[PDB]
Amino acid sequence: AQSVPYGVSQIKAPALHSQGYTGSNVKVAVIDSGIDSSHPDLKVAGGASFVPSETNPFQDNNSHGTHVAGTVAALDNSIGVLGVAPSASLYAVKVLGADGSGQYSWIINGIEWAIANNMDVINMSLGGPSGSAALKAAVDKAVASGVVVVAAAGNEGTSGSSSTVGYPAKYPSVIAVGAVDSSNQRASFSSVGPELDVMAPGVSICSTLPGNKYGAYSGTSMASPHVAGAAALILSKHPNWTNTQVRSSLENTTTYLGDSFYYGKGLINVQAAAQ
Ligand SMILES: [Ca+2]
Ligand SMILES: [Ca+2]
Repeated sequence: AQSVPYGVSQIKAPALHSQGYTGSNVKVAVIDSGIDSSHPDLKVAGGASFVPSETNPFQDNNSHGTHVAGTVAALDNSIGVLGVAPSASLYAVKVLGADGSGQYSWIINGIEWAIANNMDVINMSLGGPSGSAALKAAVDKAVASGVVVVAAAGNEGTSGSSSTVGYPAKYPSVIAVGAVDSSNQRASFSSVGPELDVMAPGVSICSTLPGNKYGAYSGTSMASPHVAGAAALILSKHPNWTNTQVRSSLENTTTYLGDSFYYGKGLINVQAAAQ
């Protein structure tokens, strides 16, 4: 009794699953609060922890990382939910603690680890109001090394005529993801700005939670993994594509929904992006 979350269907992933493209052999690093590797609906391939006080990357004391990982790769079996790319090798890069916050050094150290270990895709469902020379350098170095870097735009809403997109999503190298609901309308919390690239489902998203549980969360943090998962599906069909060709295909085959200041290029359609 396996349920497919609306969001997985909304970006058209099941169409690729049926063709045999499920993200096999693609390494996706979920840079977050850790992932509960004991979840029956997840298979964590590796990981590392950069939080000084939480040395086990496979222990998610928050719940954020496990939910985010489940959107990316919850297994295709007869239990729980289904992920966007269920055959992806999932890596837990724990940079946030039990309180859901982390220090930039920890996050940057996590991005660095991801580059060194050849992650194909990096998902950052995190972000702050300020950036740094070191934060830009890390995400720029990952993209130069062929990694697809996806990040949550932020949950700051609108503000006059200002961009409310956070970092690292604000850097040109990072694909910034905003959130939409089931009806393709922008979630009122979703950050806006000319830095927004794509939109993905982000309201009441059902996924995995520590302790063999399932729960729904809302935020651009939930939108982001739909796009990191999409990137993995596309690489399983076209492993020769560079990170640049993966991003172009994603941005260029979206379903146009309003002005780009609010919706980026629109809703991703991985069926059209995978070719
Ligand atoms: Ca499942
Ligand atoms: Ca960006």
